[PDB]
Order: sequence, then C-alpha cells, then structure tokens
Amino acid sequence: NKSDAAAKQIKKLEEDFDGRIGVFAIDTGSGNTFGYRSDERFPLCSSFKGFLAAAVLERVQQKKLDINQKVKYESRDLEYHSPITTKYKGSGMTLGDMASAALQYSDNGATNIIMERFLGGPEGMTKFMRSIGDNEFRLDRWELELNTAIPGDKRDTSTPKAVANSLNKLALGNVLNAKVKAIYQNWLKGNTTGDARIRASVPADWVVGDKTGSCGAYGTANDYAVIWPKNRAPLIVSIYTTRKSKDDKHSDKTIAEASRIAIQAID
Ligand SMILES: *C(=O)N1C[C@H](NOS(=O)(=O)O)CC[C@H]1C(=O)NC1CCNCC1
Ligand SMILES: [Cl-]
Repeated sequence: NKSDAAAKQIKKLEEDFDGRIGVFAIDTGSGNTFGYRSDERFPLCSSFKGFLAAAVLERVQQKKLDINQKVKYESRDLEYHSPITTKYKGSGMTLGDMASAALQYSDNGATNIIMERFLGGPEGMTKFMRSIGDNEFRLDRWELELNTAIPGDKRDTSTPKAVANSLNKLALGNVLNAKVKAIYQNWLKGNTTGDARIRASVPADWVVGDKTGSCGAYGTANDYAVIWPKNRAPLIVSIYTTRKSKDDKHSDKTIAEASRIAIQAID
C-alpha cells in the first residue's frame, strides 16, 4: 500500500527528470525496507570516500596506522578539489584529519593520498568492501577519473542496496570496535556537502550522517545517510541517480524528494 505508492512516486520522479533513481532504505528498528532499482549499478562518485574513511579506521584499529601519525606531501601537486589538503601543504595532516577531510569535504588529494599509501590503491579499497561481504562494490580508478559516469560502464559503480547494507555494517554494526565506530559516526555526522540532499528530507532535530557524490557527467549524483530520529532506531538511506544526456545537471531536489518518499515508505 505505502510501498506501492512510494514506487509510483519514484518512477514518476525519474520520468520527471528523465533519468534513473535507485533507492534502498532500511529501518534498523522495525525491519521495514523499500527498494527501487535497488540492485542496479550506479556510479559511486565521491560517495565511496565515506567507505575509504572506514577503511582507514580499520587499519588504525588493527594498529597498522596511528590516527595521529603525521602525513606529509610537500612534494605533491594537489588534485583539483583538495580544499583541505592544499592549506596544510607545508605542515602535513594527521592521518585522522586527512581521512575526515576526504569524507567531510570530499577532498581529492586526501582520497588519492590515502589510497596510494594506506589502502593499496583502488583494488585495495575494493578488497576492503569484499572483506565485509559486499560483492557489488567496485573501485577501479583514482580521483578524478573514477567520475566519468559513462553509461554501461562497470567501473567505479555499486548498487543502492549494497551501499545501504555496507553502511549499516560500517556505521552501526560490528566491523569497527567501539571508539573507532564513534569516530566514523562523528565524521559522517560532520559531512558538510549534504545539506540539500537527504538532510533536507528530514526534520532539523533528526541526527544525520551522510556522504554525497556528484560525478559531474550524466547528472550523476547520490547520497547515503544514517539517520537517528529522536527516540528511534537509526534508518539507513541510500539514493543513487543518473540522467539520460551527458550534459544534464545533477538534481539535489530529486534526491531529497526520493529520500522523503523512501523514509515515508519504510516508516
Ligand atoms: C565527487 O563526486 N566529487 C568531488 C567533489 N565533492 O563531491 S560532492 O558530491 O561531495 O559534492 C565535487 C565533485 C566530484 C568530482 O570530483 N567531480 C569531477 C569535477 C572535475 N571533473 C569532472 C568530475
Ligand atoms: Cl600527474
């Protein structure tokens, strides 16, 4: 009844903007779920950097890395959109600052730096997801080339569902121990790029941790979130979009609306 109405509204939303919306949304309290295209591949874009953040915290936990060890890169020519790494060019960042910045600011340099030195490249990142039972996630390329969002391209894609379940495992489950889990949570809650997406779909006093992605080709944009409504078990929302023509702009509003529809579906 609600599920049915939610999918009519979604498919009318994708018709309205002439592309493709993928949703999975979970109540971790009532186990109600809503899925639309939830097993299609969409480009990850910047959204994978929320999972990279977790990968970093797992290496810290294993004690291969210290969250406060200094990471230096004076040598380095920073990647387009390294808003945070560029200002710390002379001094170095701590590993934990760098990782948060990858997540919260979508800092490219931080992304590539961490994958080059700490995670074994894009197949390491891929391998990290496999290790938590996610068989859909694939990272093939580095910043910024992973953002081409070419139609029918496998590279640098995942599914709405797989992202949702993974975030569930990472943010809420038993992959990260207690202190490390708290940090990843605080990092997602601090994301700065999400104010027009899943955050716009929910009341002000709901707590939201998020990571967005904007490929900037085929109007490809996404967001995933953990949501803590006051007095309620967290929800996980995961929303991936593409559009039909290459030069079409991403739509913050389609995302926020699909979130609204998905949450009402599962609430
Ligand atoms: C990620 O999707 N990125 C990095 C950055 N933050 O994304 S957001 O969704 O967190 O706002 C902005 C755009 C995007 C990216 O790097 N896109 C490239 C811009 C330059 N060449 C085309 C793709
Ligand atoms: Cl180069």
